[PDB]
Amino acid sequence: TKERVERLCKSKELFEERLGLEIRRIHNEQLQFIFRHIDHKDPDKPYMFTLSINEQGDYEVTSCTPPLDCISEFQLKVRETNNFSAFIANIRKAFTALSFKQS
Amino acid sequence: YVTQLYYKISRIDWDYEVEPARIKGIHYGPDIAQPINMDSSHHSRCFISDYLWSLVPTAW
Repeated sequence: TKERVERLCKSKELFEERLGLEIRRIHNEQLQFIFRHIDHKDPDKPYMFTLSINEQGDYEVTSCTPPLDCISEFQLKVRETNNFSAFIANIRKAFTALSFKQS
Repeated sequence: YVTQLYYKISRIDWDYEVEPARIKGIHYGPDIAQPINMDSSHHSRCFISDYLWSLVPTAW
């Protein structure tokens, strides 16, 4: 089982580095999604949002820093489609667009 | 739990034997699975991340 646990650690680390996405557990059973590698001129600059699961099992965005004009609609869409992958990918794309506008 | 969320999002399974500059694995998802195999040595972090995220569909 040592092989399996090792591989799980390795996978986490490779994903974090390659995707530029760190996932952090915080209080009240929430996860922070920290995107880096968004701003081509400041690859360590973070763009983040916080996710919870409500009492009915639904995804709930509890914070977004910097704010995104589209993330509330993305929450609606993930509740409707249950497509977590597309939800996260759309958020990442939105942060890239924002960084471009921030310049 | 983290490693699993990364798969849920990306649908990538990595090759764990190769060295770190060799980005190698298979990308699954809704379309037919395709291999990933490239040397990331002479590529910037942001361009590599944009490349890997380009594999993940946004349609919904």
